Amino acid sequence: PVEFPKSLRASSHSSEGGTTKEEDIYGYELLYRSAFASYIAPTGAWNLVWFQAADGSIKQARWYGEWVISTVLAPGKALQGTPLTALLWGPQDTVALYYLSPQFELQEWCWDTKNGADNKYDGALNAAKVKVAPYSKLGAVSFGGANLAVYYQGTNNKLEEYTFGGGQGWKKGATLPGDPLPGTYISFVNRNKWDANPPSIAGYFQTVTGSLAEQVWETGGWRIGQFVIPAAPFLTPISATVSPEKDFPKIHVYWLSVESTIIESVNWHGWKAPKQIDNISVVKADISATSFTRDDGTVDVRIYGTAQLNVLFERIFRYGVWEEKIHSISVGKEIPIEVVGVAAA
Amino acid sequence: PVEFPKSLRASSHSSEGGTTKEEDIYGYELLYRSAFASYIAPTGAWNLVWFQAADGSIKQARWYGEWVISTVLAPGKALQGTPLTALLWGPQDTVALYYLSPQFELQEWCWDTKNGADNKYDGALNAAKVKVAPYSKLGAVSFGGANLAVYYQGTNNKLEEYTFGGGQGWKKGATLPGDPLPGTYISFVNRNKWDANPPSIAGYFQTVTGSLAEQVWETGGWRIGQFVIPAAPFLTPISATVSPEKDFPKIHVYWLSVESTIIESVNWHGWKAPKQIDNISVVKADISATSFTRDDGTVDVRIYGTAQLNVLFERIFRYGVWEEKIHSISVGKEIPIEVVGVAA
Repeated sequence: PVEFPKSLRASSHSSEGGTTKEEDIYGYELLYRSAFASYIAPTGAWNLVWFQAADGSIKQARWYGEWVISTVLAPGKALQGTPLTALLWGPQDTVALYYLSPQFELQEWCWDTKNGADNKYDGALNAAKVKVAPYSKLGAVSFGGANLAVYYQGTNNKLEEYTFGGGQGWKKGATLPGDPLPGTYISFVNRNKWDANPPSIAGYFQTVTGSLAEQVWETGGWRIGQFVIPAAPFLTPISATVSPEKDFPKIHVYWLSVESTIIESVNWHGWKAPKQIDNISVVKADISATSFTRDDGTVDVRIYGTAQLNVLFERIFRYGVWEEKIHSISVGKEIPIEVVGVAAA
Repeated sequence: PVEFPKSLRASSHSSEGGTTKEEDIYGYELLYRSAFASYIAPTGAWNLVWFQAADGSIKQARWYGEWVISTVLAPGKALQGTPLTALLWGPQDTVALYYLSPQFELQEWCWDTKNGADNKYDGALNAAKVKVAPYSKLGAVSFGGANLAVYYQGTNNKLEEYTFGGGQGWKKGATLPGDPLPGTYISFVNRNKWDANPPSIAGYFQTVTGSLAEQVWETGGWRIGQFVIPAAPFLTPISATVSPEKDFPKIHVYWLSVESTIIESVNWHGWKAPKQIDNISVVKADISATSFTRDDGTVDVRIYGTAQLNVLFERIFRYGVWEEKIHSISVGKEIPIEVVGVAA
């Protein structure tokens, strides 16, 4: 069997007090510690998840009644272990998938999805040849009205912005304030794309002291936000998603504890205390959260990432509760492996 | 600060019962969870360590009185996160460093090191364009003064061999027995390297059940050896090294516990019980062990790998003791970070 810390739970069928003896799955055609990007329809009618297969290609899991796997980028397009971030924008409902080339340059893959047309093409960002820090993660937002911004880590480890729109094409944007941890995970969100207010953007990252910090863009520029987590695990995964709950924006920020359990912090008329959504240890690797508002004004959440041993999990927050059954989405060949909980010497 | 499990020790200066409050180093120009290959001179006079930088280049740490860092392969040559394995062989003390291309093909970098000559070139193995499983690790041994063998995982997840020598060039070798874990770490060693033909070769790997197993080559074929660890962490790093102690081969096999502490099992007139060499948690990532025999017939060991938070450590087994101070070898810019032990 494989050994696992007996005080940790490896899956939803682990014993209440920790792992004793169980069976878990190794999906070995999923890149170990793959990056993930995700987008659920505003109605919740379909899901999109992107990940990296073991052979380096970028693949897509699409849910519409059931999950269907396809390949969007052939091997050689993306860095082995590339970060991934995605958005949907524009007149033709264009999916934009951002990744890194093997030469650590920003890349963009586009897919218009309006009226069932499958037009897929490289975005203009590729031509800008933006070199980033080799360990840079990626975030991205649209501000509506053909404006985009990609967020990344520059070679001096500052968070950097690249903007698109206003008839300009892609241009270097601001250098964001703060002191980001080299290789920090990042996640940027549009705080209120639903209302008719001025745009408000927020980003979340880890600083050189290990704390979690927040970028806020309002009324003309970036400044350090009020969200502060004094201590977090080294290079913890970070993912944020926003949807309106009861007609007010609800920010969800997710990262991992020292047990590699997912911690949630919610902002809805103020920040709530961080709380663990479940006590199951995931693989310490990229997670991706997405959300939508139901007709009754409550916000569903989906979180994707890597669960033991190496499977793509889906965590479901639906009607105010995290559901106890955690699905896995098969992306290739799998083997089951016996797992035993083992204590310290 | 960054949070760390308080029941684990992150460094040699951690509290005896675990991490409380301490400062540790982040070397962010070392690829996070870099692969490592290593070689100490048979006399112990100098050391060679290879690793991958954050920018994807393959770099070299050379110790001769002090550590000196250089670049041996430019960015773009190696897969990001490539495995690494090395040997020294031949009349001209040639280093052969094996790695994967960005297209998951076996690659070889060569460096003659006899009489202070700096002759460096791509090896002929590159021309064979051997496609491997994308998560394959690498091992390699030389026997008989002019034979090489490279070990890797094929796309069907069997352990495979590619051979060089006998005036043949690089040829497909044996397919090894057993059911290797996909992406298993591997480490192959020559049991008695003084041109003993036929050779005796041993390899160590993790099976599809999570157990650790042993590959054995003797006249007549590869076979599954007697070394068995029934349970090990998923995709645990594995490294082996052999040197003669008191005129008999001493096999050292290293892997990680669930706490990411290094476990040692020695074969010297039979296998000894596995034992933890120290209780400091390393980063769960590739480790590389190398060894040499001293004048008094005892075997020194050096282990290289990633320590908290991201530094290249050197563990030293010298004159029968693992030394308490664990060095780190700086490979680029670093930042200090406060670390606090946390329970839940």
